[PDB]
Amino acid sequence: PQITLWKRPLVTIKIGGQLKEALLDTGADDTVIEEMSLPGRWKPKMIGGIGGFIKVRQYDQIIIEIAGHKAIGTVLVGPTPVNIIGRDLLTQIGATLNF
Amino acid sequence: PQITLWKRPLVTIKIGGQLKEALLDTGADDTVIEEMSLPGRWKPKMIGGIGGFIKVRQYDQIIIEIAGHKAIGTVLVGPTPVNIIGRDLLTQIGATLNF
Ligand SMILES: CCCC[C@@H](CN[C@@H](CCCC)C(=O)N[C@@H](CCC(N)=O)C(=O)N[C@@H](CCCNC(N)=[NH2+])C(N)=O)NC(=O)[C@@H](NC(=O)[C@@H](NC(C)=O)[C@@H](C)O)[C@@H](C)CC
Repeated sequence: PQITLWKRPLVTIKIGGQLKEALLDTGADDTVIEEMSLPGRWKPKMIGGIGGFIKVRQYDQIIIEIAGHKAIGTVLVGPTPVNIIGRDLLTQIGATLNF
Repeated sequence: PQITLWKRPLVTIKIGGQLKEALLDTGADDTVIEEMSLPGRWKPKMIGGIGGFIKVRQYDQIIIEIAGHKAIGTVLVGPTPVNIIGRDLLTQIGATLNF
């Protein structure tokens, strides 16, 4: 699809068998999701944003559907204001920015 | 142009007669620029994201040159760690997400 930006580019994602809304974010290196239960072990990761840094839990090889496209990769879980799909997963679904 | 997301989508803009590197951020509602002087009246605003909030100065009807295009709108100025081009200006140059 082609998504204009007059509104926030929010899509439905499926992770852990649950449907959630997430923001397609070209300004994010990684994918960060709100607090939830994911399988396996996690490693620490520090990420930064507009207000500063926060600690998140890094889970690798997590299966996640983004707007109907399946992706398998790293998902960071933590106190993020909104679920964001970063470049790591946007590249897996073949997303490009055009103008 | 079609911009792949293997690396951060950075662009050079010209604002206030100054050339600046900026990040095309679909996850950003507004355009936020590092401290600089802009003409006219402004109003304080608090913007948030990963790490919390920062207080910025809001200037309206500011012209920015981006990728040959000369767009106009609201620009927020403050202690942002990265110059961010948000949806407010990305819409004006007709930027869309495609996959
Ligand atoms: C979570 C909130 C929604 C997404 C977020 C993404 N912003 C980018 C901006 C670029 C950095 C300042 C970001 O935080 N990217 C992070 C996301 C986390 C991540 N790990 O991917 C990132 O790439 N961080 C890198 C570091 C980038 C450093 N870059 C650099 N030094 N040049 C990282 N690996 O930690 N948008 C925002 O922060 C914007 N906020 C908004 O759009 C609105 N706020 C909300 C909560 O919707 C508005 C009402 O304030 C800001 C710019 C104001 C308009």
